[PDB]
Amino acid sequence: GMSISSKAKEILTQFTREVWSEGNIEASDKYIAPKYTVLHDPGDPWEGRELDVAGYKERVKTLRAAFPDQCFDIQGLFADGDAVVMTWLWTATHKEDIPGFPSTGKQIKMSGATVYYFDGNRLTGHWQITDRLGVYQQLRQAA
Repeated sequence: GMSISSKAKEILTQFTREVWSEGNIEASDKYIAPKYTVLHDPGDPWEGRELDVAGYKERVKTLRAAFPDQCFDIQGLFADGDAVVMTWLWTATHKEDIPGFPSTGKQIKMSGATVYYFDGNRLTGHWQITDRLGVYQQLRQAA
């Protein structure tokens, strides 16, 4: 593939904003490559899978539905070669019922790091770690 363009960081920033923070699922069409691989993403149902844009959008829909007002707050962008690593904080209201923890309305906070791989301006996959234990713990204190 092509590796990054000069605008990789700006692209991730907009993509994260539009798709992930604002839930503009269809904006994925502007950012996702024809093949997108969830290279690593602990507990992600799509981990290890190669998705097409449609499949990618379905995953966004599932993840967004869990915390519909979720917002990613990019902390750092670290570009190297065909990748840009994004570190981020995340906030969402616990307002949807999830397994064992019904909607409490409290703020859930998480942080994560995501290596995004590029083919030009398009994302080909991610390698991600998030503070799921932190969320798990916060949900325990909520209920």
